Amino acid sequence: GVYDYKNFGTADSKALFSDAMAITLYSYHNLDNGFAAGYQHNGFGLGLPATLVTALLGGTDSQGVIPGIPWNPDSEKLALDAVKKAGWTPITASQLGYDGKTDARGTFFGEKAGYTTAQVEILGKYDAQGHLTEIGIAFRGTSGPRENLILDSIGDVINDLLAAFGPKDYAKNYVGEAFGNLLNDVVAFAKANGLSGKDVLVSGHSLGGLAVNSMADLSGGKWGGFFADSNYIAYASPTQSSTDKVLNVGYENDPVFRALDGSTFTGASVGVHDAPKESATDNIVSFNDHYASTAWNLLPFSILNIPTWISHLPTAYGDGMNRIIESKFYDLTSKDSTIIVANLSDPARANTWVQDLNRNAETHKGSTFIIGSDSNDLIQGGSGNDYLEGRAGNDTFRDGGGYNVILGGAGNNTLDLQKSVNTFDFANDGAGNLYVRDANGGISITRDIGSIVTKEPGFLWGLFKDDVTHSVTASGLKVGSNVTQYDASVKGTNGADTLKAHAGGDWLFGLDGNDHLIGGVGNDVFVGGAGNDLMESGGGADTFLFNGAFGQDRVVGFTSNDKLVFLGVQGVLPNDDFRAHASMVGQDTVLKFGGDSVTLVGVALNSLSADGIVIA
Amino acid sequence: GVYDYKNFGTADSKALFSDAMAITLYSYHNLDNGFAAGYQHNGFGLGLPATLVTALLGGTDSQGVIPGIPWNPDSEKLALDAVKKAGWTPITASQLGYDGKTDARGTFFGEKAGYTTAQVEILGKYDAQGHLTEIGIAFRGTSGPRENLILDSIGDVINDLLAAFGPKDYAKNYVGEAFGNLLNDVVAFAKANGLSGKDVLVSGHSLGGLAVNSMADLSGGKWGGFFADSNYIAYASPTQSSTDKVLNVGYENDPVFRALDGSTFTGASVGVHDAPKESATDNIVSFNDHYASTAWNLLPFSILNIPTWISHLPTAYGDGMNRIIESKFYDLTSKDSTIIVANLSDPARANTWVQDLNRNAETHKGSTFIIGSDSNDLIQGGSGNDYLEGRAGNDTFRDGGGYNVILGGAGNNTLDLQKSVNTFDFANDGAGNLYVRDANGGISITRDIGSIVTKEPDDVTHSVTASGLKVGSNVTQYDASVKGTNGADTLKAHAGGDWLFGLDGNDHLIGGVGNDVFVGGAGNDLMESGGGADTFLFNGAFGQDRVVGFTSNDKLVFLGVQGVLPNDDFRAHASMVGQDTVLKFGGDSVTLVGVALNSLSADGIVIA
Ligand SMILES: [Ca+2]
Ligand SMILES: [Ca+2]
Ligand SMILES: [Ca+2]
Ligand SMILES: [Ca+2]
Ligand SMILES: [Ca+2]
Ligand SMILES: [Ca+2]
Ligand SMILES: [Ca+2]
Ligand SMILES: [Ca+2]
Ligand SMILES: [Ca+2]
Ligand SMILES: [Ca+2]
Ligand SMILES: [Ca+2]
Ligand SMILES: [Ca+2]
Ligand SMILES: [Ca+2]
Ligand SMILES: [Ca+2]
Ligand SMILES: [Ca+2]
Ligand SMILES: [Ca+2]
Ligand SMILES: [Ca+2]
Ligand SMILES: [Ca+2]
Ligand SMILES: [Ca+2]
Ligand SMILES: [Ca+2]
Ligand SMILES: [Ca+2]
Ligand SMILES: [Ca+2]
Repeated sequence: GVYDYKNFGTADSKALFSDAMAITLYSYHNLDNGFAAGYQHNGFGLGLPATLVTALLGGTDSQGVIPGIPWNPDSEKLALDAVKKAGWTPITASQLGYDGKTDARGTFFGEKAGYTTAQVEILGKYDAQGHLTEIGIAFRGTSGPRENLILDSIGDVINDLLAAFGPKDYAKNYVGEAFGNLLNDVVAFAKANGLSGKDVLVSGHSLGGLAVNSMADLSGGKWGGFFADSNYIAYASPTQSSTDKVLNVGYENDPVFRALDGSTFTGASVGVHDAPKESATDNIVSFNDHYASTAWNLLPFSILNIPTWISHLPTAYGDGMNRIIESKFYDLTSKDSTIIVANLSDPARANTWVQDLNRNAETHKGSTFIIGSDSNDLIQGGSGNDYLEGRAGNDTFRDGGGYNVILGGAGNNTLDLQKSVNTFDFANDGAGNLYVRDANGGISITRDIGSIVTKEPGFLWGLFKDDVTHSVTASGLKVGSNVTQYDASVKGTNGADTLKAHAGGDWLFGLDGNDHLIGGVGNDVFVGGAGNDLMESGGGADTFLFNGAFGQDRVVGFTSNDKLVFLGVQGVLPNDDFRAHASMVGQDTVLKFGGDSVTLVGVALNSLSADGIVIA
Repeated sequence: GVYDYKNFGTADSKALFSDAMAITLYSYHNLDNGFAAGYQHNGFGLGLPATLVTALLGGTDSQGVIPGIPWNPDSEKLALDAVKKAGWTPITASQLGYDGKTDARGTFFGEKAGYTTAQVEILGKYDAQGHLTEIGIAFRGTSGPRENLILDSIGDVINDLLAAFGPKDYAKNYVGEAFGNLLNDVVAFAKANGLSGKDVLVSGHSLGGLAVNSMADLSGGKWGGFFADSNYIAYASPTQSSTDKVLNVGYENDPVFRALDGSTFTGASVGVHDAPKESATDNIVSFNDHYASTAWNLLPFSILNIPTWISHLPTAYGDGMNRIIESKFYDLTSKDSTIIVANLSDPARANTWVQDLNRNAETHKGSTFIIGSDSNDLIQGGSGNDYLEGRAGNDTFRDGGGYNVILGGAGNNTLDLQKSVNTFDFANDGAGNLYVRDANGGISITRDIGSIVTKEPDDVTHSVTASGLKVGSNVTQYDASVKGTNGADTLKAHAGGDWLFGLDGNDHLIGGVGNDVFVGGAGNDLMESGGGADTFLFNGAFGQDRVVGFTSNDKLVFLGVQGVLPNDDFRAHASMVGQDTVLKFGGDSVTLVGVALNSLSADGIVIA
C-alpha cells in the first residue's frame, strides 16, 4: 500500500496512518471547518468570496476561524469527540508532572523565546482495564488557538522562514528547542506505564510535519534515544529528516509539501518542487477546484501565491486520504503510485471530469488510481492503464484506452464510451464482471456499472450523432428491442471445472476452483479466476487475463501471437515491465505477482516480448 | 508643496492633485470600502479576522467585495456622487462615438486579447453653462467590477507579471494596447469641444498608476502627440515613465510603489525599494497598524508578504493624502519631505504614538511633518526638527528635542514634556503663540495647546493662561517680555534681557545688553541686538527684516519658513548684498547689517 510503514505490513500500517491523521486533525481543533464547508457549497471561482466568508464566520453547520459566534456549532468539542472516537484522550500536564504552559484545552505550548507559538497535543490510548497502551504526539501546524489566531500565526511563520533562511539545522532542532523538557516528562510517563518508544506515534501537518521530521532527526541522541524507534508520520512537511524514520505524506499540488530539500532552500522552493524523494509519497493529486481550473493555472504555481494553498488545507488531507485508505484498490498502490483524489466542490463536481491533468508536476508513470467521492462524480481515465473507483453516488466514467478496472460502487453508475457500440466487444462472466474490449484490444474489467453509453451515427447519414444508453443485462446490452450480444462464452462454477472452447473462439470463465480451460484453434480469452488453473491455448491468438488473487496457473501452448494481461494484481511497482516479475524455472518462464504466479510451460524468457505481456 | 507639478503654482498643483485623487478613487467604485471600515473598527492584529469579514460583506455602513447585500450602503452610487461633487461626470461611449466595450456603469474595458480586464473611466468637467472645460482619464488598478472580481483580477495579475517579467517595453505599451482606439476617440472629442492636451488630466492607482506612466511614455509618438502636454499624476505605481511628465505619488511603506526601477525587476523589487526617484515623492509614510506593529515587522517587508499591502489600499491614499493637501504645513513641504500620516485603526489610535520609526526605508533627512487625524491622536516628534499637526480631537504631543512647530488644532490639546517644568523656559506673545525653550536651546512654537504636562519628582498638569502656566493657584511665570500690537511698535528690552514680540506691522525692536529673544513677527522689522547673546526667531511669512549688531555669540532660528529643501543649511539661502549678508526664504529675508558671510557658522544659524 501507498502508506506501508517500516515492517508493519498492509493492514497495520493503514491502522497507524488512520491514527496519525486523527491526532493531526485534533491538533488544529477544526480551525479550517468553516473553510471546508464554504468551499464545499460555493467552490473556488465565482463563489470564492462566499467561501472566504464561511472560512471566517462559519454558518449554522460549521465554525470558521472567529470564535463566539452564537449560531456556529462548537467545532472544538466535535474535534475532541472525533479524536476520542479514534481512541485518544489528551494527557494532562498534571499526569505528566509538566511545569510548562498549557491552555484550557490541554494544548502544550513551546518552551523558549522564539518558540512560544509552537503547540503540541500529547494523547493516550487506553485498554479495557484503563491501562495506557499508546502515546500520540501531534504537533500543530502553522496557526494557533482561535483566541490568538493572528499573533500566534505570525510567530509560526517566522519559524517557517528560519527553516529556510536561518541557522543550518534550525528545522532539525525545532522540537529540541520548543519541547525538549516536555519530551523528557513524556519519556518518564511512558516508562512509568511500561511503554517504550515503539508505543509512541508522532504526527502533525505543515509546520507540525517539520516538527515530526525534527523529532525523528533528534530521537537518536536526545531524550536517552527513547524515541529512536517511535512511529513518525508527517503530513505536508516542507522538510524531510536525514533519517529513514519518517513517512512524509502529502499532495503533490500542495506547494508547502517538500518545499525544502530536505531543509535547504532552492530555486524550486518557490515553484514546482516535485523531484522524487525517498521518504515521501510523490504522486498523490488533490483534484480540487483550483487544480481543475484553467483560469487559476494561468498563475505560476508557487508557495507564494496564496490561492494554491487550498491544496494544503487539513480537512481535505483527512477526507481525501481516508478515501485512499478505504479504497478497494489500496493494496495495489505503493509509496509513489499516481493517485488522483476527487476533492471538488459541489458546483464544480457537477461539471468537471476528475482526471490526471499532470499539472505542475513531473510526468506521472505507471498505472493511475482515481478515487471518487461519496457523491455523483464524473471520472475520466487516460489512455494508459487506470483504476477508477466511483464509491457511493451515481457516477459517470470515461476512459481513453489501455487496460482498466472500473468500480462503480453503490448507485446507478454509467460507462460512457463516447464512440459506437460496434467498435467494442463485451463479455460477462455472470459473477458481476462486465468486460469491455476496445478496437485496440484494450480491456476494462467493470463492476457495478448498469448502463453503457455509446455515440452512434445519427440523422443525415451520420452528420448528426445519437447518444444511446444501453442497460447491462444477463443476455447482453439492451436498448429497447435491440440487444448487443456478449462474446461467445463458456462459464464454469466456483468448484473445479473443465471447460472447452468451440473452434470460432470463446471467453472461458473458470471462476473459483482449480479449473482446466481447453482452448481451440480460435482466438480464446482465458479467465482462470481464483484457484490454480490449467489453461491450454489450442492455437490461434489467445488472451490470458489475470486479476486479483489469481493463484498459481499453468499456461500451455503460449506462442508469439498470444498475450498475457495482468490487471489489478499484487506487487506492480509504478511502471514495472514483465522482466521485473519474470524468472526461468527449469524449462518454464515463471511470472510472480505477490503470492500469485503464472507458469509458461516450455517458454524461454528470452523469447518473450513486452508486446505480449501487459502489466498494469 | 510636496505635490508641486510642472510649473503650476502651489495652489494650481493642489487643485490638479485633488482631481487626480477623486477620479482615481472613482475608478475603484468603492471596492475597498468594507476593508477600510472593518480596519477602522477592528484593526489589523487580534482583530484582523473581523476586518476581513467587513472587507467581504461590509456592514450597515460599508460595502465589501460582495454585491447585493441589502443592509450595505450602495457604495457604488456613493462613489459616483463623490466624483460628481468633485466636478466630474462620466462621458458615455455614445458622446465619444466609441465602438468597444463599456459596462452598465459606463466603465471602458481593454480592447485586445490579453488586455480585456483593463478598465478606464473617461470623465468630463463642465462649466456653469454647460461646456466641457476638462477631461479626466482614470485607469483602474488591479481588480474589476464586483460581478466578476476574481476572473478580472487574475487577468490583471497576468498583466502585472508581464510588466516585471515579459517583453522589455510591456509596461510602456500597456495603454497603447488596452486603449489605443479609445484614446483616438477621446482626442476627437476634445478637439470637437475646443480642448487641447493641457486640458486632460490622467490618473490612477497601482496597475492604474502603471497605466498613467505608460500613457505618458506613449504620448509624444501616439495619438498624434495630442497628450504630450497632458497632466499625469500616478498613485502607487510599480513603474516610472522614462519622461519627465509624471508625478508619482505613493507611501514609502506601500510595497507596490516603485517596486520596479522604472520598469526593471531588481533584487530590491521583493524587499525594500526606497532609492530616491526623481519622478517620485520618496518619503511619505502611512502610519497604520501594520507599520506601527513590532510583531508584524518581525516578518520581511516584501510585496510578496501580502499583509504589507494594507499600506497599498486606495481609501488610505485618499484620506491620508487629502490631510496633507489640507495641512497648515503644506506650503513648507516639497516633493521629498518626510511626512508621517496618522492612519491608525480606532483601537490602535488609543495606545499608539504616531512617530517616524523610519522602518523599512532609507534614512530620513531634514525636517519631519506629522499629520494627525480628526480624532484623538498621540503624536510623538523626534530629537530633530518637527512640524506636528493634531487637527480636530483632543491630541497629546510629545517631542524629543530640536526646533518644532506644534499645532494643536480644535479640541483640548496637551503637550507632555516628560521632564520637570524647571528645565524649560516659557514665553507667550498674547497672540496665541506659546514658546517652549528646552535646556538645550531648542524652541517649540505651539498653538492651541492649553495644557502642559511635566514630571516633578509624577505628572503635573499646567494650564496655559495669559499670566503663566498654572497649577490651580500656583504660577510658573513666563520669561520677561515686551509685547507689541498689530500696529507699528517700538519695543525696548530691559538690561536683564527680554523676549520682544513685534507682532504684525513694521516694528523697531531695541535689545539691551542682556540676552534677548527677538520675534519681529509679520511686517518688515528693524531689530537691534544692544549686546549680549541674542536669539532672533523667524517663522511663517516673516517679511524683510534688518538685524543690527549681530555678532559671534548670537543665533538666528528659521522655523516654518518658505523654501527649505530637506536638510538645507544657511549657505543655500545666504548671499552678500553690499556689506550685508542677506538670507532669503521664499519672498522673506533677513539682512544682517555689516555682517560678512564668511564670519557665519551653521551652529549660529538654525534652518528647520
Ligand atoms: Ca502556532
Ligand atoms: Ca517517493
Ligand atoms: Ca509527483
Ligand atoms: Ca485508461
Ligand atoms: Ca461517487
Ligand atoms: Ca457509485
Ligand atoms: Ca471453477
Ligand atoms: Ca479458477
Ligand atoms: Ca486458442
Ligand atoms: Ca487462477
Ligand atoms: Ca498462439
Ligand atoms: Ca481589471
Ligand atoms: Ca523624489
Ligand atoms: Ca524614502
Ligand atoms: Ca523635535
Ligand atoms: Ca487629532
Ligand atoms: Ca486637536
Ligand atoms: Ca507690531
Ligand atoms: Ca512685526
Ligand atoms: Ca541683547
Ligand atoms: Ca552678541
Ligand atoms: Ca518680520
